[PDB]
Amino acid sequence: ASAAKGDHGGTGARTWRFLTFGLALPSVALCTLNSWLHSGHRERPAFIPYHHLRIRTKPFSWGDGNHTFFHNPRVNPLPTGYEK
Amino acid sequence: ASGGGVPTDEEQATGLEREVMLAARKGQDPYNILAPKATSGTKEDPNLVPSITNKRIVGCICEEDNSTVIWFWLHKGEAQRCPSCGTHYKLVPHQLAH
Amino acid sequence: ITAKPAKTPTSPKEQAIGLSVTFLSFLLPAGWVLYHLDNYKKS
Amino acid sequence: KIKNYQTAPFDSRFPNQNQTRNCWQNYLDFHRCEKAMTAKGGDVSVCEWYRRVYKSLCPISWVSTWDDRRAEGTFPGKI
Amino acid sequence: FENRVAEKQKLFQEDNGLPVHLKGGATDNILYRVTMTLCLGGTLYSLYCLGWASFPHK
Amino acid sequence: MAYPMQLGFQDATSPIMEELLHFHDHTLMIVFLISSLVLYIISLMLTTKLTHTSTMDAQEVETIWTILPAIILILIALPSLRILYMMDEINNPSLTVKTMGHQWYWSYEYTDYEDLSFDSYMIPTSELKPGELRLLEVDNRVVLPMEMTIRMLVSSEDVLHSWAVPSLGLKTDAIPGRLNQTTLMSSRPGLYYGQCSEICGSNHSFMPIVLELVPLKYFEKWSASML
Amino acid sequence: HQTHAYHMVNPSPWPLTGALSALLMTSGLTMWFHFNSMTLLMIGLTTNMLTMYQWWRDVIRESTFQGHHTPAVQKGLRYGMILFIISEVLFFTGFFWAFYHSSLAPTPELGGCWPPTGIHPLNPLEVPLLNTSVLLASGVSITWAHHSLMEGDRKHMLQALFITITLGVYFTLLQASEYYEAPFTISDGVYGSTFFVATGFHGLHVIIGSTFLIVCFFRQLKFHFTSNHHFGFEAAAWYWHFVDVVWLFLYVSIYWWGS
Amino acid sequence: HYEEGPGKNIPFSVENKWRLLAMMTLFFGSGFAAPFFIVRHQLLKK
Amino acid sequence: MFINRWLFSTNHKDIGTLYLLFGAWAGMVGTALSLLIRAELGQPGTLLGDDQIYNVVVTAHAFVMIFFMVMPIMIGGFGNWLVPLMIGAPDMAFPRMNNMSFWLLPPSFLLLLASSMVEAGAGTGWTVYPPLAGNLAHAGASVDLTIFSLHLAGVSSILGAINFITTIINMKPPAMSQYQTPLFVWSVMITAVLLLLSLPVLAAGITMLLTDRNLNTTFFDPAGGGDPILYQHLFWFFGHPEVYILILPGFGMISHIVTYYSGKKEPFGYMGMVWAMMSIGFLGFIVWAHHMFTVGMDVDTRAYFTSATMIIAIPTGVKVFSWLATLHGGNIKWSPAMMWALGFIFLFTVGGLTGIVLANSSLDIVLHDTYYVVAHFHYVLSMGAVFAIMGGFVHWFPLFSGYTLNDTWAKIHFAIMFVGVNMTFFPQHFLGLSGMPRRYSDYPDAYTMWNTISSMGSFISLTAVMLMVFIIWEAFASKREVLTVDLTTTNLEWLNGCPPPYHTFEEPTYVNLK
Ligand SMILES: CCCCCCCCCCCCCCCCCC(=O)OCC(COC(=O)CCCCCCCCCCCCCCCCC)OC(=O)CCCCCCCCCCCCCCCCC
Ligand SMILES: CCCCCCCCCCCCCCCCCC(=O)OCC(COC(=O)CCCCCCCCCCCCCCCCC)OC(=O)CCCCCCCCCCCCCCCCC
Ligand code: HEA
Ligand code: HEA
Ligand SMILES: CCCCC/C=C\C/C=C/C/C=C/C/C=C\CCCC(=O)O[C@H](COC(=O)CCCCCCCCCCCCCCCCC)COP(=O)(O)OCCN
Ligand SMILES: CCCCCC/C=C\CCCCCCCCCC(=O)O[C@H](COC(=O)CCCCCCCCCCCCCCC)COP(=O)(O)OC[C@@H](O)CO
Ligand SMILES: CCCCCC/C=C\CCCCCCCCCC(=O)O[C@H](COC(=O)CCCCCCCCCCCCCCC)COP(=O)(O)OC[C@@H](O)CO
Ligand SMILES: CCCCCC/C=C\CCCCCCCCCC(=O)O[C@H](COC(=O)CCCCCCCCCCCCCCC)COP(=O)(O)OC[C@@H](O)CO
Ligand SMILES: CCCCCC/C=C\CCCCCCCCCC(=O)O[C@H](COC(=O)CCCCCCCCCCCCCCC)COP(=O)(O)OC[C@@H](O)CO
Ligand SMILES: CCCCCCCCCCO[C@@H]1O[C@H](CO)[C@@H](O[C@H]2O[C@H](CO)[C@@H](O)[C@H](O)[C@H]2O)[C@H](O)[C@H]1O
Ligand SMILES: CCCCCCCCCCO[C@@H]1O[C@H](CO)[C@@H](O[C@H]2O[C@H](CO)[C@@H](O)[C@H](O)[C@H]2O)[C@H](O)[C@H]1O
Ligand SMILES: CCCCCCCCCCO[C@@H]1O[C@H](CO)[C@@H](O[C@H]2O[C@H](CO)[C@@H](O)[C@H](O)[C@H]2O)[C@H](O)[C@H]1O
Ligand SMILES: C[C@H](CCC(=O)O)[C@H]1CC[C@H]2[C@@H]3[C@H](O)C[C@@H]4C[C@H](O)CC[C@]4(C)[C@H]3C[C@H](O)[C@]12C
Ligand code: CUA
Ligand SMILES: [Cu+2]
Ligand SMILES: [Mg+2]
Ligand code: NA
Ligand SMILES: [O-]
Ligand SMILES: [Zn+2]
Repeated sequence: ASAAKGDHGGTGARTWRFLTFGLALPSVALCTLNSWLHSGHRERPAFIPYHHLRIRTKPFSWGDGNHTFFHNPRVNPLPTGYEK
Repeated sequence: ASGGGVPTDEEQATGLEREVMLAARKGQDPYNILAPKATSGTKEDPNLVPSITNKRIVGCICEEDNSTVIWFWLHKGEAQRCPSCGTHYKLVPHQLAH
Repeated sequence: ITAKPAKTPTSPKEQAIGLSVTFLSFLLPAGWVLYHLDNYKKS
Repeated sequence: KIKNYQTAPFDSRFPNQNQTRNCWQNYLDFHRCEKAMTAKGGDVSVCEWYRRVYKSLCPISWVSTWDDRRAEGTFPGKI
Repeated sequence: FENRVAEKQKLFQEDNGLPVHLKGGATDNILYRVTMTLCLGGTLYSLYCLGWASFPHK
Repeated sequence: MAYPMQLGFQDATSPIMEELLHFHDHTLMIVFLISSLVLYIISLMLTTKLTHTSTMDAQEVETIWTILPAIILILIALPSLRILYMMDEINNPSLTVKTMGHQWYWSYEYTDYEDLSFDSYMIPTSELKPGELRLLEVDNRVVLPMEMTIRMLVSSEDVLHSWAVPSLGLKTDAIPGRLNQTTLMSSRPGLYYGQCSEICGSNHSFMPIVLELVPLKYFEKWSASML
Repeated sequence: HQTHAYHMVNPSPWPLTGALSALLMTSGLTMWFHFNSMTLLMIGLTTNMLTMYQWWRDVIRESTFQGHHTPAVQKGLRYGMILFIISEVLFFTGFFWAFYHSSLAPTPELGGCWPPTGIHPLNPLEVPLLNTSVLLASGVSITWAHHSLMEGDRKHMLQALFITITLGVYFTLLQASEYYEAPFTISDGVYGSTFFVATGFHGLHVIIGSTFLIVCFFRQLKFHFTSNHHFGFEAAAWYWHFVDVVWLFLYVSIYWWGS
Repeated sequence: HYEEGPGKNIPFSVENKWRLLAMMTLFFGSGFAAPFFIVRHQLLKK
Repeated sequence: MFINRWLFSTNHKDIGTLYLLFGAWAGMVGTALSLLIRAELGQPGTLLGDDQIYNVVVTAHAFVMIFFMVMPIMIGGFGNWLVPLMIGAPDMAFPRMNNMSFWLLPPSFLLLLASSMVEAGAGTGWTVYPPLAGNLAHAGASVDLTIFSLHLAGVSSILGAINFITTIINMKPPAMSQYQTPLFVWSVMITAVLLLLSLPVLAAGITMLLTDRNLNTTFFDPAGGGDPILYQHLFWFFGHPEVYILILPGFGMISHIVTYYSGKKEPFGYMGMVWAMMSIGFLGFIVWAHHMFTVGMDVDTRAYFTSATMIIAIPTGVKVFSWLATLHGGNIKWSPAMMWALGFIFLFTVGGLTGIVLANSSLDIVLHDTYYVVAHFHYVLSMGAVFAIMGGFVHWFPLFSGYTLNDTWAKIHFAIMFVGVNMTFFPQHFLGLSGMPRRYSDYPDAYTMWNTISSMGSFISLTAVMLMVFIIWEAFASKREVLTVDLTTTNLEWLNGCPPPYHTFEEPTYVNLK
């Protein structure tokens, strides 16, 4: 494997708390930093009204029928393009 | 360390779970969790079939690995025989009442 | 199988009534719709 | 050879009952060839075979939809 | 907090013939009656909605 | 086409359909034999007062019961898979024709040389000419050269359809966004009929297929006349 | 008086209220999609929540309070929960099948490529990698909670279970934020379809599993569990590992291999 | 407790064979009639 | 008490009764739909309307017969009544969940009836293929109501499946191995495993159809890169297992009926019968694309699905030959139940063999989407599944009710049914070979004779159905109470009397290990 420590034959709970605080939460803390670094707003790409995207075969059952449920105006163009 | 704080079954098991746990401690099987072991099943050494009434259904697996089970009401009184293999069964009624 | 004699015997006449009523419960409603199909068409 | 052209020959790249990719590839090949020739001043006539093969295999409404999307700038294949 | 399971065991084992879903007391009866009223009323409303959707309009 | 009181397949128009008739005769003989053997054994089990109700050992008979059916399946699979791989073998078609399914008519495209296409609709019953076939005739038949390997390409512009001609052994689904290929070869001139074979809505029953198989020179002049 | 160990259940209204909940929710979705109204649907969701609450309350009454869960009854519940998880695996399998079908044979409308023309997939090394670390960490903490329970340690069971729930909530909030930030939608062809429906069903299962763990947390606060008898905790752990493994398959398939 | 024995382990009465005939008539007859009345309903729309 | 007993049940027997009542009502709806089909086809021309009204009737017919008649009667009805009695168990593992499986069905059936009453119905076929089933070719609520109907029926059977598998694994007497349970119990367990694994994939597919119809997904829409054929794969991954789900409990009942009326203590080759049902269950998961031989699949795929499909003949034949070997040497009682079982063995065999013809991808090009397929599946369903149901019903009616049928009336009912089903379906082979398509309201003139005869057959079957209701009435009207049943030593379900008490096996059987 890409692993390598060595069986820690102590109390079950004690070992699993050791892995929780010594390996698992540190990994989460590290991935949290890698993500609060690479998370700056990136430039939205040129709108192209591709016919395989922005599908509308029936109006959505909320709003004006033309906005997706988690519509983000900054990065989700309508079939006719970006809002403003 | 465990600071404890978790109940045990000994402390908190109740109702039928508790009755099953305490009977098992005394090696008793009032709730029929285990398969009874056959006697030789002669008229001298019949299989002894406990019941809380005056009759109980017996299934006889006449030979090991028989797929067919032979089923019959065993009545209080003289030993009865399996209609297929002739093995002897005798009812022993009691009550669970306490 | 063995059984007791009927507690409430159903005579041939009573059977003719049960059979007749059973068949009419299936035939009359479907018959009515199918007879009037042509009437339904205009509407 | 385009004198003698009867229809699109068997192509071992597309040996099965579904010929969708045969039609698509020859359409792409024709318009790529044609872009490349008019961009190097050269002669489109060399692209002719891809034209004959896609015309033979492709439904008229597929060709016509794809032609419309190339003009609109919404054609999704790389030419 | 303190272990009050023995008290709950005594309440739910009381020999009062009540089914488990009502054996907690009056609040069980109320939550039951609200659940059944919403289900039976909702079901009547669903049947109305079918009737309505079964015929043309505009 | 089918004739009144027909029991079996339409007469074969193609060498593939002939192969299927012979393979069907073989499979049908096995079906008749097994079904009649089962019916006979039932009658044999039920026509004796002799009894044997004690436990019966099953090991010997279960060998017979698995090996004989296994061999029979092999005797069906062998010719079955021969025909399957025969149907799939490389021909060089002389011609490619496309058909597009629609609600509820077929269109045909012959685009090897010129831009030839047309729609093919059922003749309404009130418009049949005397002796014409109810639900089967079209306004524009699928004219094709006889004794030639034709590549047919099948698709749809709406819902599923399926393009069938039983006497040629042909049935190819018509799926929007997909281009399915089959090969057609008629041994004979004539009129060969089929019907839409995938449920496609209101007029599924009313969008038939008529092939008109004629010598190449008649096909060439018809084509030129249809531009 | 029975002399077997199995549970004869009191006659219950919850099967009927649950069945009618399903009628109101389905006819409700129909009214929402076609007749522009949320009213049937809200009633259905309400009766469904009431049904589940009263049903699982009664299972706690039967077991913790009345003692009906003999080892034989417990072994049955083990089978039931394993068979339930198997049916959920096969459900997800259909969505994986759809994803692999669409992505291994991309059609001309897509550009004959995966990802399709015009799709900018998420970086699998950013929030998707964080989400992986979060659910894997939650599998470690729930194993800690399990071992603390068996060893009779109330406080460490509660800490480990709280940490597990917190990681579940964190995954849910990360995924909601990714949904908002994603420059593709559910209407972005088969890429959006497979992405949002597969990860969306996974997300619902995270919320369900998180809810089950919160139920176990409050039952543990009230001393329901013994060091030897805690099937609801075990069922919730199995379900949670299920949710973790489905995530790993989604991460490898959709986020990584399909990028 | 609940009624036991023939005619009692069912959610309908068999106490009177003519009332039972009526009930079975409405039960099975409603099932068989329903498709005819749905065909009618759909022909009478459009 | 009525509401507590019949709406709030936790009793396996009463819930079984509710399933049999539901399935009987559903059977009448299915029968009416079948008669509307054969009325449309009984003479050349148009009776009702175009293919839309006609295929709404065809689609409903299939869903009602499969989901509301066969599965509820066989699994819900016979399963709940018989499985716990046959293993000495006091009830099912999850008696309250059992009640929810039942109560999901009336709402499922309501959704399907709503489907047919709204807009122009779902004229899709029971396969519900897009794009005909999509939001442009089938705009409006009908197909969504169909999908939700199937979701409720799916949840019902998945929870019922968990319940049966758990009951059968966990609740036998401690001495009884799985190799000491009756064949009907095996048939229910295997059926439940198929339902557990197949229904979730159906649920995935129809959910994707729902999202394509309402949330602008394109799983099945080429415009978005989707594929109609993906839907077919997902549907048939469920739909082939579904046909083994429909017959397996019938095979279980037939094993019991043939054993019983042959006066035997046991079926011939018990372990071969268990082996055959497991083999059929496994093989039923690897054959699904035999429903797809005309969609344009590669030749090696066709060769594989041809060969894997045919292999199912081997375990099925072991069962057929083992039934014959069970008759062999019997003291045959020619009961009505036995006549149903003997009709089953022969007519199921004919239906299985036409399936083997269809397994051959090369012939299936010509037979696919014709009345040859219709003939195949009505032989196995309207003769196989239905004959096992009628046999089961006649045999076990006195256990469930405590009352006897009139045997003479039961034999008359069998004879009429036998004539009707054979006259209905046998000529459909000729219509198929000669190329009459499926799902047609009308046919070219040459097909008239066989359609006429087929339609007349269906009216004979109607007469048998109406007579069945009368025969049931006569039994409840007369009240002949059961006294004694033969062979209780090898039919444990009968040993608590007729009907059994509300609570059975409160004290479990005694079975020792020798
Ligand atoms: C009540 C039902 C309605 C009655 C209908 C009866 C039919 C009567 C019609 C006029 C009859 C005249 C000729 C008699 C042959 C009729 C049946 C037959 O041979 O079928 C013909 C074939 C197709 O074969 C042909 O290709 C035609 C062969 C004809 C050759 C004979 C000489 C030519 C004269 C015949 C005229 C046509 C010739 C031109 C055509 C040339 C080639 C097409 O159809 C099929 O494949 C059907 C497939 C069904 C599969 C079921 C398996 C068997 C189950 C029962 C076995 C046990 C018995 C109990 C049985 C228990 C029941 C299951
Ligand atoms: C006290 C307050 C009560 C208030 C509430 C309830 C009212 C109670 C009345 C008064 C209460 C006091 C005591 C009266 C006793 C019975 C009265 C009676 O004869 O009245 C009759 C009762 C009972 O109703 C039924 O059972 C319906 C069937 C009618 C008889 C047919 C006989 C069939 C025999 C042949 C079958 C053979 C198989 C069986 C063989 C096995 C034999 C053991 O009526 C009802 O009150 C129906 C209520 C529903 C209960 C559950 C039925 C299950 C539904 C079946 C599925 C339908 C599918 C549709 C699908 C829907 C799609 C839209
Ligand atoms: C009970 C329901 C049921 C059962 C059990 C079966 C069983 C089988 N079916 Fe059938 N089938 C359907 C219901 C059923 N089917 C339905 C509803 C459809 C249509 C779906 C639709 O489109 O709507 C269908 C469709 C169908 C098709 C698709 C045809 C098409 O649409 O073009 C095929 C193709 O292979 C097929 C094959 C088989 C085979 C090989 C078996 C085998 O299991 C049969 C095996 C049995 C035997 C062979 C008989 C007994 C054996 C012997 C006596 C041994 C000796 C025999 C030999 C050596 C051969 N079936
Ligand atoms: C179990 C399944 C089942 C059963 C029993 C039947 C029974 C019948 N079916 Fe059908 N049929 C289908 C399933 C079934 N069918 C399916 C899946 C299709 C394809 C759908 C599609 O294409 O999309 C179909 C298609 C189909 C067609 C083709 C439609 C077309 O392609 O246009 C026709 C035409 O004749 C037909 C006719 C009949 C007839 C006359 C009966 C008669 O034999 C009916 C006679 C009556 C009964 C058999 C009685 C039933 C009642 C009981 C058994 C309950 C009583 C019980 C107790 C009291 C316990 N059916
Ligand atoms: C971390 C997740 C948070 C919780 C989820 C939040 C909201 C409701 C979601 C429910 C979960 C169900 C999942 C499957 C259904 C549809 C997709 C949902 C996934 C999702 O939420 O996807 C959103 C779309 O939601 C949409 O359409 C709107 C969806 C709402 C309509 C309800 C859908 C009804 C579907 C019925 C399901 C039936 C299945 C039952 C199976 C039973 C088994 C037999 C994505 O947003 P977007 O703006 O397109 O793109 C992002 C651009 N910035
Ligand atoms: C066109 C239509 C054609 C008509 C065909 C008629 C169909 C069926 C005929 C029915 C004949 C029954 C068959 C033989 C007897 C069985 C049923 C019966 O009618 O009554 C029998 C005895 O009559 C007793 O004493 C009870 C005495 C009460 C008499 C009431 C029964 C009426 C007689 C039947 C005639 C029905 C005709 C109706 C026509 C509409 C009861 O069954 P057993 O004989 O005890 O057998 C079973 C034993 O093992 C049980 O221990
Ligand atoms: C009997 C089965 C045994 C073998 C199973 C093996 C599984 C997967 C094999 C996939 C390997 C192929 C990958 C590389 C090559 C591309 C494959 C491909 O292309 O396959 C495509 C998609 O397959 C797909 O998603 C495939 C989708 C998978 C379907 C399998 C169903 C099983 C699901 C249930 C499993 C439950 C397990 C529980 C989980 C723990 C379909 O083919 P097309 O391109 O449309 O061809 C069309 C023509 O143009 C050809 O001329
Ligand atoms: C849009 C709306 C969707 C739904 C919203 C949220 C839904 C659900 C929330 C999550 C589920 C909560 C379940 C709580 C169950 C509590 C009861 C419990 O856990 O009961 C236990 C038994 O387990 C048992 O029944 C085990 C029971 C297992 C329950 C399974 C949970 C999964 C349910 C998910 C629903 C499927 C939806 C899928 C969507 C496609 C009780 O036995 P013990 O624990 O041994 O106690 C006894 C000791 O005290 C003795 O000393
Ligand atoms: C689009 C909309 C469609 C809507 C359809 C939804 C249908 C119905 C909604 C209402 C359901 C909510 C009510 C809660 C049900 C809990 C069932 C449960 O928890 O059942 C348990 C058995 O199943 C077990 O364990 C394990 C099994 C747990 C099952 C939990 C419920 C799942 C519901 C959805 C199923 C999805 C199937 C998976 C694939 C899609 C307990 O068995 P009981 O017999 O009660 O008790 C036995 C006693 O000994 C306990 O003391
Ligand atoms: C998805 C994220 C990863 C989560 C993985 C979850 C795996 C769940 C399987 C549980 O398996 C574990 O194996 C451990 C081996 O490490 C053992 O622990 C303990 O058991 C011994 C005594 O019980 C102690 O002495 C040991 O130190 C200690 O490892 C213990 O049997 C068991 O729980
Ligand atoms: C699919 C299986 C069902 C088909 C077989 C059913 C045969 C049904 C028997 C007849 O049912 C009735 O037929 C009458 C005619 O004989 C109809 O009366 C009609 O005809 C009479 C004479 O024309 C008038 O007196 C009536 O008012 C007029 O309603 C009546 O409505 C209809 O109930
Ligand atoms: C026991 C409890 C269970 C029984 C509860 C029964 C409740 C019945 C409430 C009345 O019904 C409807 O509810 C929606 C409430 O918002 C409205 O839909 C509405 O949808 C659109 C606005 O959102 C409008 O344009 C439509 O005209 C309008 O019908 C509709 O009008 C209103 O009558
Ligand atoms: C109140 C209780 C101590 C007394 C007892 O055991 O009942 C303690 C033990 C474990 C504690 C919990 C755990 O430490 C985990 C959580 C830690 C957070 O910092 C607060 C909430 C949190 C959820 C705690 C609440 C409360 O302080 C708990 C529940
Ligand atoms: Cu076009 Cu059917
Ligand atoms: Cu199949
Ligand atoms: Mg087809
Ligand atoms: Na007609
Ligand atoms: O099949
Ligand atoms: Zn013995």
